[PDB]
Formats: sequence, C-alpha cells, structure tokens
Amino acid sequence: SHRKFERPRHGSLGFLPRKRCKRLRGKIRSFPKDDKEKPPHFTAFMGYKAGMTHIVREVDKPGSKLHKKEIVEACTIIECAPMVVVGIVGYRETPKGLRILSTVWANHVSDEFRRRYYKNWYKSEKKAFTKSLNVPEATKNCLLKRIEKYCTVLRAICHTQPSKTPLRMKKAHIMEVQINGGSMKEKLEFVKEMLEKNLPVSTVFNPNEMIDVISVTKGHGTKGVVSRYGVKRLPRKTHRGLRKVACIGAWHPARVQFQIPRHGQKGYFHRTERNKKIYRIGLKTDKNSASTDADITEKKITPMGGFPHYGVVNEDFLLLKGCVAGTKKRPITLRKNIVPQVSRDALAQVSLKFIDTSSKIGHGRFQTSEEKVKYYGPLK
Amino acid sequence: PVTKFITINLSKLTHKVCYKRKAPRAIKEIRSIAGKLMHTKDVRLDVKLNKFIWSKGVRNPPKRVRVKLERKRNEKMYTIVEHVMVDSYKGLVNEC
RNA sequence: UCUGAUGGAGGAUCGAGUUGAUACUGACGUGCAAAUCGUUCAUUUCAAUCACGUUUAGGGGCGAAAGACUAAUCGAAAAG
RNA sequence: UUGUGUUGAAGCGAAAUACGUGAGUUUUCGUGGAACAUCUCCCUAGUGCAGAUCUUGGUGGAAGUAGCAACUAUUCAAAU
RNA sequence: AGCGUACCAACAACCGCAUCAGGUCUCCAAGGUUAACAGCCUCUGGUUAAAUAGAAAAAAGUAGGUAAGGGAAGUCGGCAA
RNA sequence: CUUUUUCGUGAGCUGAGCUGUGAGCUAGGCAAUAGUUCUUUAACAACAAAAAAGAGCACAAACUGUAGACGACUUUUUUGCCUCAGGGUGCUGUAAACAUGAAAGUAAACUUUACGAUCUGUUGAGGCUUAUCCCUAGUGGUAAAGUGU
Repeated sequence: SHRKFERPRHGSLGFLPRKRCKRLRGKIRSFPKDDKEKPPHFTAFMGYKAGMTHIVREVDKPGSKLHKKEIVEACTIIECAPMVVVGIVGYRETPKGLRILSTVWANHVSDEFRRRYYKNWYKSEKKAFTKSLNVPEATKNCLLKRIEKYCTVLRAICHTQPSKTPLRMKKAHIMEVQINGGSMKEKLEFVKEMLEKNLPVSTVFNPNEMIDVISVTKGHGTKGVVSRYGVKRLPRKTHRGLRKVACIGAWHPARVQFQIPRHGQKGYFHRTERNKKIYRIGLKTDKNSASTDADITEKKITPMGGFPHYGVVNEDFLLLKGCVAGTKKRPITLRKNIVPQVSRDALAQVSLKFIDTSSKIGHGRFQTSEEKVKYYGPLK
Repeated sequence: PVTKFITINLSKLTHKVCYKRKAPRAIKEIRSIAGKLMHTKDVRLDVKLNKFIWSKGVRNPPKRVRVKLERKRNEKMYTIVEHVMVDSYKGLVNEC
C-alpha cells in the first residue's frame, strides 16, 4: 500500500554511481559555447587548493538587511602558478563526435611536463619527447594549415609547474584548455604566439568574475548509509543494529532497485560546482597581496605559520568566495562560465576591506609575526 | 662495522596506538628503525634500553630516546642498540 | 501527665555475601552454555540458607497449588 | 548333459566395422591370480531398484569459508 | 590389631559427550582509605595463563564515553540512560 | 615462337634520344590427345624454413597519504625523500631548584632558631607541537637489485 507519510528521497540520483573518480585531476566535461564575435581567449586554468581564510567586505545590496554594513565571508585560496602552453590539438566534428585531426607540440618541453609520461622517471633514461621535437618547420606548418582548414574546435595543451608549489609531486598536471573566440585562423594565431611561454591566471580570468570549479571531493573510504545518504537512524531497540535502511524494497519487483541507498564509497567524487566569484587575483610580485585600502599593512596571503597541510603560497593566487571541493594540495580546474552571467552577484564590483592572515592553527590573535613579537615583548 | 648515535621520536611512532600497546609498539619501532638504518636483519636491543622504554609503564614511553647503534661482524652482520642517558635532547642530531 | 537518658524488642529498615531472577523483552541464540554472560533487580534473625544422612515410588509419591516436581523424561516417569 | 581354466577362471576398467528392437548377449585390450559355466532339458528361490524425510558405509559443493572475541598485558636478553 | 594415608578438589584431575566462561560442601583471612570481611590500591603466597598470533584499522556489530540549543516533542509505554 | 612493323607507359640518361612493358600490323608453321564425368585441386588470408634488400619501459622495493577493508589510487627515489635538530605557528598555563623570601599561627633559647597548607622572585616559565601543521642545499642516511615484456 501507499506510504503513510510522504517525504523526499534520500540523496540525488544524478550523482550515480557513487564510485571513486577515475582520476585525481578535475576534468572538464564541456567547455563554454564558442562565440565567434569575441576575440580568441583561453577558457580554463588549473591551480591547487592551498586553504581557506575569511575577508571583510562592504555590501552594496540596496533593500537588503545588510547593505551599507561590512560583513565577513569565507574564501578559498587557490595557488595558481602560471601554466605553460606546450601543445595544440585540433578537433573536427563528425557524426560520431569530436575527432582529433592532430596535435602539434612546441619546440621545447620541460622535464616537469615529461615526467607525467613516466611511472618511474628516476630510473628511466627520460627518452620521451626527445626526437619528435626535431620535426621540420614545414611539416609543422602543414599540420597547422590542415587544422585551420578542417577543424572547428581548437584546444591548447597546457601544464602546471608543481616545482613552484610546495607539492611533493614533481610530474606536471597537463590538460587541454579550449580556445574560444574568433575564426579558426585567429585561434591558431593566438595559440601559436604563446606556443611556449607562461600563461598566468590574469590573462584567463578577471577580478569579480564568476567561474565554475571542477575537482574531486575529499575521500572518506566506505561509509554507512546513514552518513553516505543521510537516512534516518533506526530506534535504539533495533536488534541487529540501527545504522541502516530498514526496508530495501517491496516484495515485488523481486529484486533490489538501484535507487535504494546502500553502504559504499563516500567522497573522492568528481564535482563541477558553478558560480564561485573571484574576489582578488593576488600577484606573486607585489608584497601587499593580502593588503587592502582599509588596511595598508604589508602582508601576503599566507597566514602566519603557513597554510595548514599545504605550505606557503609563493606564486600567483586567486581568492574564491566560498568553498571548493577537495583536500589541500588538490588540483582544481577553474572554468569560465558556460554562458556569461548578467546577475547582480556576477557583475558586482567587490570592495574588500580586510583579509585575515592570523594563524589557522589554533586560535591566532595576530595578523603578523612582527605584531606577535611586538605584543609579547622580549622573552628568554 | 660502524657506530651511529641517533634520536628517535617515539611520540610520533606511538601516536596512533592504544594505551595497552604503547611501549611494545615503541620497542618494535626501535627495532625496525635500527634494522632499516643499519641494513641488517639481526637487531638486538639492550636490556637496559628495554628497561628505559618500559620505565613509565605500558601507557607512556618516553617521547624521544637517544640511542646508539653498532654494527658487529659476527647473516654475518648484526647490530646492537643501546640506550644513551642524556640530560637533554635539544640540539642532538644524528651522528656517525 | 510531661522532659532527658538508659535499654535493646521486632516474621523492623538499608546493605555485601548467600539464596534467587525484575528489566534491558541487552549479548548469545551453527552459544562458553540443550538456560550461559553483562548490567539492573529481589533477598540477609527468620515461614531464613547450606551439607550429609534418612523417609515417601508410578494411576503412586510429593505439592505455601504452577497440573508444578518425581535424574535434560510428567495432564501418568524410566526399562524390558 | 558337455564343457573352459597357470599357454590365466571369476571379477573389474576402457572398448567393439559385433549381434538383438530391447532387457541383454558375445568378443578385444588391460588388470587379475583360481576357479567358472552349461541355451540340452528340467527343478528351485531370500531372483532384478532412482526414489520410501528408506538402512549401513563412503564422499561432495558450501570452503580454505563461518570462525579460533569472557577473564585489562605484555617486553628485552639468554639456554635448550 | 586391621583398614585409609600419593595427588586434584576444578584454575584442564569431579558432574555437565570436552582440557566446556556453567554447577559443586567446610576452615584460615594481613596493610591503607573506610561504618565495613564493601569498592579501589598494596605486603606474604600465587600468576603473567586462557581453542592462536601479527598488521591494518574503513563500513557494520557489540560493550562503553561525550555532545551546542530545546527537554519526552520520541514511544504502546520515559524502554534505555 | 619467328618475320615485317605502328602506337602508348617504367629503369637508367640528357623538354629530348635508348632499353623494357602493353596494344596492334604482314607472313609462316607449330602444340594440345591420358580411353565417358565424379570439385574445373584455379580464391583470399596467414604461417614455417631457406635465400636477396632496408634497421625502452612496467612490476616489485623503500617513501608518500591529496587514498584506503584488501586490492586499487596520489606521490618521491639524490636541487628529491626520510630522519633528527634549529626556527615558525600554536596548546597548556608559570617547570625542577634556590632564596636572614612571605605566610594564619605554633614552640624553644638567652634579641635568634625550628614546623608551616599556601604564596612570591628568578618564570608568559617549563612541557608539548605531525605522527596527515609550516620553513631550512642544517645533521645523518637514501638499502639487495629481484620479476615480466
């Protein structure tokens, strides 16, 4: 018979199967739709989760209970060392999907990039990419001309530089960033120009821009149904334990449906979360990257004592409003919005007054070690 | 055939262990560390070192122990591990 | 009559042990166990508890009475 | 009645250009090591099994699985 | 005079089909705290043994702890705590 | 097969000559035979032997913990990593020792000496701080080289 009381199902069937992700790196399922009118531009970037802090910003929402008051918001720090463009991939449309016409490479690739092709780089003689890079310039131009003639989707292969981060990993994460913009000719020229140089975050993203974040959630091994799906605990009197689903299906159909929550892997899931706003693109060069006009102190983004479980952010970074899936050190793919947003949140010009740099270990009271030593005075 | 003086931080080795297994775990880790460092399978711990590790009962072994490893010739190679009584542990690094 | 002591009665009280077994309708339920384990609970000067000896034997015994018990067998034991 | 056996009987394993419609019969090779038929006709019976939660014995998949969980706790060195 | 006199008495020597967490009568009874032969710790005596060990340590189970604000709204029932 | 020859393509040679190849022209003589059929052994692809010519990784191990029941997964293996130490950052809350130091008071000598919970100074001290915190070409170390192709 029917349920006595109706309540919505536990969890979303749109994130099935809740299995471990195939890879650690976040993978773009689909790039933003190409607009021919816009000039050629990159559409994605990769960084690493460093940690979280909180900022103070003045609200400019008329008719809101906050409005002219200053509020505190949590933010995520993603260290974004400049990416390196090393390749070009041409895609053409077929009834079977997108087909690679060819990928051409730059004249030189770094050992960091080459390490990604090796499971044991230390004991190998590192012969990868050693003789295919001497291809003639005429053949390169032939392949590029054929790409221009027959391809409709252009992607640039670019890789991270983990040596610029505190990561123990040395092999670079390499991905394809789709070039969206003008004609095929303009796209090819745009990528050819920076076929070998660094790609900083600032050329891909602007401040106060909404982006999507693609990453892999924090792993938790196999978890019970209570934690994995949020089902209600059975009463204390339950004979064979209470942390489970009581009825896993009616008599008929004489099977267990795939919609029934069960114990299994929780976390380490691929997730694409939309509409994270860039609050600040902090440059590596300037020493006041964490300073504001209302603070005028000289301090960088890294909290005193370092970012817990990550290290020190010594490179370009961006301050994302809110939270982002993954652990510290996790590679995080930043993607441009699939369609540009015209909402007031997306277009708002953020004016942040204070960026916290107190110790994230324990309850830090000071923003800088200099302030700490000044407050305490001389010791033994 | 060499002699080494090392400090072992037993706190981080017994950090995840039950109350009832802290001292035996410390002893097992000392044996494993000495074997790995000296590349010998025959590791003999001094009874005085055992006494020092167990001096505070099974609950809490010392956080750090300063120890002397010695390779001796009589498969053939083996190593003695001996306690080194020290007033303090600060500034004490690995020695050979 | 009232007050303070003294005194030490009671099928009096709490409570270990003993003797039991209220609840978790806990564990176990291919058990440690053909009735156990844990916590909780009842009981302790009396109709109290225990041992050995001795009496009562099957349409019989014995029963502060549940058709209870009478050698894992009881609305008629067990053996042939 | 009239036959086969140490120049290898019964039994058993695999078989056969074999016979029969079929129950079966008959042969070959191997093993075996001492008995065996009689279809010439007849007499006799404790005479024919897939089952009976059949009887006795042996053996499986389950399965290298459940499990080897009370009683706080072991460690170093030596001897045999 | 004759008979018994070893040993166990359960913790594996008894009865429970067993080297079974069960059952099975009696005597002796230290110190501290304390009302106390209670509980907890200790001296003499005994033991460090239990049908296994090592590692890892998630789900789930079982035996416990602790939980903001509310305080029986839970449940047949304040069962359990 | 020989003879007379014409037109198109490949090797080498200098738009061009020669050889070969395919088709053709004139003339000649030269073969088939297995007893009546038993699939008309005729295709494609592969393989083996013999001749002639051109032509590296992964696992394991140690480490890691962005992972984990076990597998699996993320890493590093000599500007790395592990280790200890120093520093940073925190947590706790002022260590041990000493003090004609204090201390409610007490007793014991011819004004000092003993007992004293506790308190004070040295002392924001001492202890701990990655094992899944941060920094350091700081110390010491970084091991046998096994398995598959």
